[PDB]
Order: sequence, then C-alpha cells, then structure tokens
Amino acid sequence: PHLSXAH
Amino acid sequence: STGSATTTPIDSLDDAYITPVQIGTPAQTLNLDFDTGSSDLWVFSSETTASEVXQTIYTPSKSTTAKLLSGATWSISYGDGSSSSGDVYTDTVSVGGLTVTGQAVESAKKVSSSFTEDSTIDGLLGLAFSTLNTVSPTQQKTFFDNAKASLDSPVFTADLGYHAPGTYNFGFIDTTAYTGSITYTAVSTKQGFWEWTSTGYAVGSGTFKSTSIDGIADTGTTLLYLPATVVSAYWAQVSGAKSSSSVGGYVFPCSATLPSFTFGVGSARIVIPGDYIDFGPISTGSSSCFGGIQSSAGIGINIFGDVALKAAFVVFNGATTPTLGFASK
Repeated sequence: PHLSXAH
Repeated sequence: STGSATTTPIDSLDDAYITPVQIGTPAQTLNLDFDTGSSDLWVFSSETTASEVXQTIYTPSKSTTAKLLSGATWSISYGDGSSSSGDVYTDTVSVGGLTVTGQAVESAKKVSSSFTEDSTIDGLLGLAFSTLNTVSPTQQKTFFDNAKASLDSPVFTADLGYHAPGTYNFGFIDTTAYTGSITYTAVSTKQGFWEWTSTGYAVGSGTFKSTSIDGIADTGTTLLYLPATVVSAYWAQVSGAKSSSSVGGYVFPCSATLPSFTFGVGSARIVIPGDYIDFGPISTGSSSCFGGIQSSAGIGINIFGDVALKAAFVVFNGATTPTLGFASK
C-alpha cells in the first residue's frame, strides 16, 4: 500500500 | 470549545492513519483518514455501489439530523489516481468531543478500486483550504473552517506517531506534546494547500545546505517527496542504495543503518530519524527495503508526507493569515 492524498 | 481524538496507523508500515469521527444522530462512527492535502469530507455510505463496498458505512436515513443538500454533487481524484463521487448531505459531525452542526457530508455513490480494497479507511476528512472542495455548484466548508467560530483558538495540531498511535487536537496546543519552541513559518494559499518553504536540508552529520524548498504539508501522503538532486544527495550516503524502476523508487538493503535527514523551518531544524526512512521490505522477508524519501520530479510538487510529519509536532494555525508551526517531539 502507499497513499498520496487533490492534485 | 476544544477537541481531542486519537489517530492510529492502519498498518505496520504507517502507510496512513485513520481517526474515529462521529456522524449524525444518533452518532454513527467511522474511521476516516484526516487529509491536510485535500478539502473534502467524504465517506462510504448506504448509497455506495455494493460491489464497490468491501468499510464501515454512513447511512443518511438512519440519522435524524441529516438533510439532503439539494442539487449538490461532488467528484474527486487524488494524487495517485484514486477517485470518488456522489451527492451531499449536511449533518452533525464530532471529532474527539468537538461537535459541528450542518457540516457537509459527501455521500459516496461510487469509489475507485483502491478505496474498495482498503478495508481500514471508511472515508476522508479534508483539512486543506476550502477552495479545493469539489462540491458543485457551491463549495462546502471543511470541518476546521466550520468549527473555527467555536474553537478556543483557530488552530489544529497533528501529532502522528512512528509505528504508534498519536493525536489530532483542535482549539489548543498541548505544550507537553513537544520539545523546545514552535517555529512558525508563512503559508501560501494560492494553491489551496498548506504550502510553505523549507530553509534547507542536512544529511546525517553533514552540512546544512541552505536552499529553498517549496512544498506542502500533506497528512494524506505517506512518503517525503523532494527534488531529484536533494534525494540523490541523501541516498549516495547509503552504500547499498540504488534506484529501481521495478519498485519505482530508491531501494536499499534492509540491514542498512540509515542516516538522518534534516529539513529547515526558519532558523529551526527538524531531524527525521534514520529509522523513519526505512519504510519496509519490498515484500515480506525480502533483503531489500523501500526508501522513505523519493524524488518528486514526476509528481510536480514537493510533498512533506507522514514520514517527515511524524518526526515533528505540527501546528496548523488557521488565523486569517495562516501560519505553520513546527516543534520537535
């Protein structure tokens, strides 16, 4: 898993 | 009023942290990821496509204080491609004792496969500035925003742990929580992000290269993304380290004792311990581990995710001109 939250 | 609530890592790797939040009347409790890099409060709901649901869900029609916000709709995509959309309700939301009425609660009609496959995250909570809220046609206010009126002080603090639980405080700063003084630094909101600028970096017991690093404080992000040459500067101090296309980022022998990284905040220096940077074995039982610092070249912005944030006590000052405080823990 790996999270990258709003570009 | 004030508020205190625990935040606990969803797993062994600290990929993300969830916090319990109480929605509606009577209170329905969901574990949402507090995300300072976004501005949407959304959760899995009774409305979500069933095959897309594996999460605790929000049921509007079992809450008395819920109200449908007519004609409003949302659609969001995050940094990694994941996305979701639905309609909107307003309802009472409580965090660690802090209660807000009429908060917009975004009900998810559909969510992407990554959300589906995460059983630990029931939804997200935006702690970024409201200009990034995806509610159409009239943007809704974030929890903090809505709460600012009744806060003893218009501030929130992030105290994330290293493979341990931590705390999110609203309305006050727990002095016992940190060591030394807090160094505040200017925040730009042009990008709607808690956007700031580090003063530089120091690898290990090496010298502090004075250089300006514009990034964001993003609790919704795992790793720390910096420009390519900074990152190179790091890893070159680790013999076994190399970049791997297959893993997609710097890999190093797990048995490696990693050097510290120091970033600037004013004349202040935050030191991330070496261990924080070992993230984990690329697969269980592997000899190779994945690095906690990675290039942000492909992303397009420097991101101070959780690996850097758990290294400090962080204050999100929500005054009319916002600031960011950093204190070591």
